[PDB]
Order: sequence, then structure tokens, then C-alpha cells
Amino acid sequence: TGFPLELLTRPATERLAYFENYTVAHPRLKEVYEILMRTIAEPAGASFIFVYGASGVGKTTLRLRVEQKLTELALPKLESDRARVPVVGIEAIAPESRYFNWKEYYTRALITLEEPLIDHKFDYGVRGISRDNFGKINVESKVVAPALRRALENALIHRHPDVFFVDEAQHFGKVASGYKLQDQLDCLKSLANMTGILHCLLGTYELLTFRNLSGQLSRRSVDIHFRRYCADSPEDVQAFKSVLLTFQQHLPLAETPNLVDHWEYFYERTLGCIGTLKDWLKRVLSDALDREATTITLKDLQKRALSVAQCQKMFKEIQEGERQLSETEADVQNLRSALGLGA
Amino acid sequence: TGFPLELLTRPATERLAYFENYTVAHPRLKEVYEILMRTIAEPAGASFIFVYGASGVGKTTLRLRVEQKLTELALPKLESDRARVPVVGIEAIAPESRYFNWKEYYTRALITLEEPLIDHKFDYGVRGISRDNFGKINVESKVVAPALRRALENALIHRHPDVFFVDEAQHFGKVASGYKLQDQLDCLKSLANMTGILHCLLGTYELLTFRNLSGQLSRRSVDIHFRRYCADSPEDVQAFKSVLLTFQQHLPLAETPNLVDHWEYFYERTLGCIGTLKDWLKRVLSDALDREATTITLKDLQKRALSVAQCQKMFKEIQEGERQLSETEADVQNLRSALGLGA
Amino acid sequence: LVVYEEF
Amino acid sequence: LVVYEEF
DNA sequence: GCATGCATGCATGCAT
DNA sequence: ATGCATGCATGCATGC
Ligand SMILES: Nc1ncnc2c1ncn2[C@@H]1O[C@H](COP(=O)(O)OP(=O)(O)NP(=O)(O)O)[C@@H](O)[C@H]1O
Ligand SMILES: Nc1ncnc2c1ncn2[C@@H]1O[C@H](COP(=O)(O)OP(=O)(O)NP(=O)(O)O)[C@@H](O)[C@H]1O
Ligand SMILES: [Mg+2]
Ligand SMILES: [Mg+2]
Repeated sequence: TGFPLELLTRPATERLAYFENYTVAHPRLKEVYEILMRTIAEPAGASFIFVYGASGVGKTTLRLRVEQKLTELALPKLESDRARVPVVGIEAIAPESRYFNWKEYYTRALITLEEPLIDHKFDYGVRGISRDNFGKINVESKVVAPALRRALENALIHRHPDVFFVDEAQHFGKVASGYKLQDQLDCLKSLANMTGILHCLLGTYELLTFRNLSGQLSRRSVDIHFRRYCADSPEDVQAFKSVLLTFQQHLPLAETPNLVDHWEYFYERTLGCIGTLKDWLKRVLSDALDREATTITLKDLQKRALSVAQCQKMFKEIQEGERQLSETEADVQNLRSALGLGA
Repeated sequence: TGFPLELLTRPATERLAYFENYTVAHPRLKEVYEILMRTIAEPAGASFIFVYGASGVGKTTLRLRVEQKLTELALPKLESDRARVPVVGIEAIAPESRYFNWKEYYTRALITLEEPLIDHKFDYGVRGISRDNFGKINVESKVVAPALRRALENALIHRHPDVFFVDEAQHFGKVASGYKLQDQLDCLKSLANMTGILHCLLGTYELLTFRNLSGQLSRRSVDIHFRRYCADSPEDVQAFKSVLLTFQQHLPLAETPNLVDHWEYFYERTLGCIGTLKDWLKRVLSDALDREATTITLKDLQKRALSVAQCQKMFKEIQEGERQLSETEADVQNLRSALGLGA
Repeated sequence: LVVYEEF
Repeated sequence: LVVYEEF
């Protein structure tokens, strides 16, 4: 339907913020959102939700939208269940050392489970954990890691969040010895088991090494592939063109530039990742607003585009991820033959 | 036009200082500065920006000028809010041991964020970090690196500076044997993602090791190349000659020496980077001023020129960087052939 | 082409 | 040959 | 060079 | 017056 026409009289900051707040519900995002919401609603023994995708595919935006929707849904019964918290969302920390630091992870997990009203959770742990007469839940450095884990699991049991979000889960792969990866993820698996809290792990394709560590681990996990648009299929090309048309209609400008004809260039330098296209269009629109230009030119798009080397690197990573994530009926027939009679 | 004529009666120190403070806005620096400011104004999700410039290119002066301009821009706004710092820039510390130290990096970054209006923040949220009560921020040696990182992240998110400048960023590559090179940048990516502050990395061509480490890093980084003035193109040679002419007209002597006639020698001993040319001209101007010479002679220039052995290594490193940083239409076709893009 | 609702 | 300006 | 957990010795607050 | 008990600071010991 296009942007509101009254934004033209508004300053450039208003138009820029409006374009920032705009979002597109393209079919892959909608399908992944519905699948994730359904899986969250009934974990059914699953201890992990591996949501992974192309760099630029908009995974974090999905996490934010899911958190907002779950909070909105929980508010009517949050009016009665004071102690509960609907969603807990934290970001994994890339460690400066060779191995992931679980102590900092536990500290930040406890910090995220912070309520300014103390009466909801008066006591959090054994000692050295309570707040310092402030909303911030300060933790003494001398508190040992297993005690911190115990306090975190007790807090998780008391609060009982619907889902625990760990954004950029690929940071868990920082370790020294090769087979230590199984222990690295088994720690989180035991945490989820005792806490009885479904964990959703989001990250890029670097976490595809996290897929099939063990039979128990593969059983406990659910895979949600955030597919990026691929030109090989005309349906994806049509969806990409529709998204480009929507972005063209919704960008605040005196006249709407024809971004559809340049879909070839856009895909090339975005690899079908909608988030990258949105960021690129945001950059170009900011450039135009600074210039107070009447329209977007191809020169403007080229000026703030991604380098060919960067796009090649992302494409190589995406190709490796999709190859690792591909399934064919031949594999199914092989599995059935291994089990027995196959049809 | 040129230098003020009244400086001739002034002592040698004043003329030397006037030439030291003089700067030239040559076209390459103008383009790089425009691109840098346009990216800084609207990062649009870019966690990193990379500025690859040769030795003597002028990256540090560029940082000082953009810092000054951004501070001037944000000065009128500081009346409304006094807790905002426009720009913070720190130099990367070369490690004494084999590993880049992140504890000292975090400590220096936190020190650089000190403000006389300490009452506005009044707390960093971590034990062991406080004000010295007179003019300093003192950090305890018992404060662990994750605690320092948490304090720095809280300070950054409170202050929200427009850009975090890291000069001599190639020191991050000073790491032990192994694939820790990717982790060195992953930690910074995680920090910038949490604080939401664009990190600008400036360094020589040794920074190319960080260029395309991973798909995510390549996507969320912007590559800015500070090209030197090449000798293979007439436009670059003419710009170099114009810069030489400006320096000739702006150096305070009784009679302006003819330097454009020796442009080949200047290019030979500077490889086109005008920062080295300015430094060498400052040296020769001081040498002439110590004896009150009326003009610059070829012998004076030769007495302080860089050794050819030095310039051979300079050119080897410059060629190594420029070969990697180059792109042609063949790369675009190769990318699109790999893609589903028919063209 | 298909218009897409805000998400 | 152009007398460039100051930065 | 730093991290991190654990043990010990000393200071101090309380109770008899 | 004072003895006891606990909390904290520091060394240390191994690992990275
Ligand atoms: N569906 C969408 N519609 C509109 N804009 C989007 C959408 N998805 C992503 N974006 C834009 O892209 C930005 C980045 O999205 P994000 O979810 O961080 O992508 P990513 O590929 O997961 N990035 P990373 O943090 O490196 O994993 C958002 O903040 C929006 O500006
Ligand atoms: N545009 C300019 N105009 C005038 N002088 C300049 C200019 N650029 C550089 N210089 C001079 O050259 C010096 C060195 O520039 P700098 O920005 O430190 O280059 P660099 O290659 O980043 N140095 P480093 O990498 O530390 O060896 C400056 O301090 C000035 O004296
Ligand atoms: Mg993301
Ligand atoms: Mg320099």
C-alpha cells in the first residue's frame, strides 16, 4: 500500500526511522515463524531447537518477533501468575580465550532473569549472588561455576520460562580438543534436562557442526532451516521480486525508483538474504536523504553495495551449509533398506 | 596562494609548526573520508568497517579529522544530554607476549571512556572498577577479563558513542599458532553486537588477514581501501604532481623550490603515499631551516630520503596488499556463474 | 507480484 | 596541476 | 603472561 | 576480657 504520504513533510530522521521499523513477512520467514511458534508451544521432550540459516537471512529479527508475540500472549495470564517470565533471551559470548567461558554465560543468564521487583524471586542462590540494593543482580567473582549453575537452574525452575533463547549459538564451538564438542553441548543438554526448559539455539551455518554429535543428542534436537531464496527455482525468484517491489513501495521518497528491473544485481550482491537487502536499501535511502535526492539511482546502489569478495565468501559458506543440509529420497530409501524392506 | 608572507620574519619554530599543522585534501583522501563518514552516519547493521591503507597513507590523520568533525557535529546536541560521548578512539596495544591481550585492551578502552561528569554514570556495575576521586579511573588487578568486558559493554551501551576507533588494528593478528585468528575477530564482533557500536579498524595491509575470515564477518564488515597514487595512470600522477605543487607553495622559505621537476624522485622515495612525502618534506624543511637556507636543493632532499632497501620492502608489501584488494569483471562473472544468475 | 504485510 | 585546498 | 578453583592464615565480631 | 568461629584476602598450583 506504500508509505504514509505525510512523511514527506517530516524531516529525514523520521523517514529513516520509519523505513527502519518496516518489516516484510515474506513466505519463508512466515513459514519458519509458524514452525518455531508451534515447536515452542509444545516442546514434547525436545531439548533443543536448532534454527540456522544464511548470513543475512534475518534470524535475530525472528527471535525478537517471537519474544514479543510470546510476551503479548502471556500478559493476560501474567496478570495472575506474577512469578512467571514468558521468554528469556540472551546472546552467546565469543570468548577471548581458546575455549568458551561457561562462568560468564551463567552470570549473563542470571542477569537476564532480572526483575526489579524483588518479591517475585527473593533468593536466587546460596551466597554471593543476591542484588546489591539495586535492580542489577551483581555476582561476586569468587562464586564457583558449579554453584552458579545450580543457582541458575533453581531460578529457571522457579520462573519456568516458556523458551530460552541463545542467539549466535555458533560461539559454543570455541574449544581446544576435537571431541570436547560433545561435552560442550552436553552441558547445555543436561541444563535443559534438569531445568525442563526448551532451548532454542540460533546462529549461522557454523553451528551445522552441532547437528549430529550423538544419537541421544540428535533425538533431543529439532531442526528449523531458515531457507534463503535461491534463483534456481522460479518461485523463489518471484518471491524475491515481490519483496523488492514491497521495499520499493515502502521507502519514503518523492518518487518510487524502479527496483524491480535491477533484481539481478540485487540478488547477486545479496545472495537472496532478505536482511542484507534490507540493510543495503536502508544504506542507499540514508545516502539519498542526506543528498535530499528525488529518486534512487543505480549509481547510489553501487556506491554502498557489498564487495564481490565478501559476497563470494558468503556464497561459499551458504553452499557448504546447504550441501550439509540437503536431503534426497535416495537417503530415505537407503535408511529404509538398512532398517529392512524399503518402499 | 601559499603560506602567509609574515611568517618569514617569524622565528624558525613558528614556521616549522605552521608547516607541521598544514594538511592537503588530496582527492584520494577526500573520497575515502566521504565514504567513511557516509558509512559512519548510517552503519545499518554493519558491525565492522575496515580501512586498509599502506604505510604512509594517512590513516591516523584521517581518524583524527573524522573524530574532530564528529565531535563538532555532536557539540550542539550535548546541551540536551550530557551523558553522551560522540566518538571514542584508542590504539591497539602490541602484545609483549605472543598473544594479543584482551584484558589490557578492555582496560585501556574503559580508561578512554572516562568523563569528568562521573556523576551521570556513577556506577559501572562491576566490583573493582571505580573513580580515583580526583582525575582517574582505577581498575583492580583482581578484576577478571570477563568482568572487564561486561563493564566495558555496560559503559558503551550507556554512552552509545557513534563509532569506536581502533588504530593499528593489525595488532589483533599477533596471536599464537592455530586458527585463533578467526576467534580474535569473533570476540570483537560479539562485543560490537552487544553494545551496538560500530567498530572502525585502521591498519596496514597486514589487516588483510581479517578481511574474509567467515561469512558473517564478511557480511557485517565494510571494506574501505585507501589507495596510494599509482604511477600507471595519468590521473594519479597528475594528482601527485598537484600535491607536490601545493607543498611547494605552502612550505615557508624565502623562495619556493621547484619540486614538480623532481616528481619522479619523490615518487621513487615515497611510492605515492602523500603522508610519507609530507613527512620527508617536513624533515628537509627543518634541515634547511636550521641553517636558514633560502631554498631546498636536491642534495638536501637526498640527505634525508628513505633508503632504497626500505622502499623495496614497502613496495613488496604494497603490491601484496593491492593484489588481494583488487577486483575485475571476471570476479563478478565467476560469482554469477556459480550462482543461479544466468548472466 | 505479492504485497507483504508488516511483520 | 591544481592548487588543492586544505583539509 | 593471565584464569580459575582451592586451601590456609589472619582479622574481627560475637558470646560467655 | 577473652576465646572461638567465620568471612575475607592472598598465595598457590595447575592449566591455558
Ligand atoms: N524479514 C525481514 N524484514 C525486514 N527486514 C529484515 C528482515 N529480516 C532481517 N531484516 C533486517 O536485517 C537486519 C538484520 O537481521 P538479523 O536477524 O540480525 O540477520 P542475520 O543474518 O541473522 N544477522 P547475524 O546477527 O550476523 O546472524 C534486521 O535488523 C532488519 O533491519
Ligand atoms: N593529508 C595529509 N596532509 C598533510 N600531512 C599529512 C597528510 N596525511 C598524512 N600526513 C602526515 O604524515 C604523517 C603520518 O600519517 P599517518 O596518518 O600516521 O600515516 P600511517 O601510514 O597511518 N602511519 P603508521 O601506519 O603508524 O606508520 C601525519 O602525522 C602527517 O604529518
Ligand atoms: Mg542475525
Ligand atoms: Mg599509521
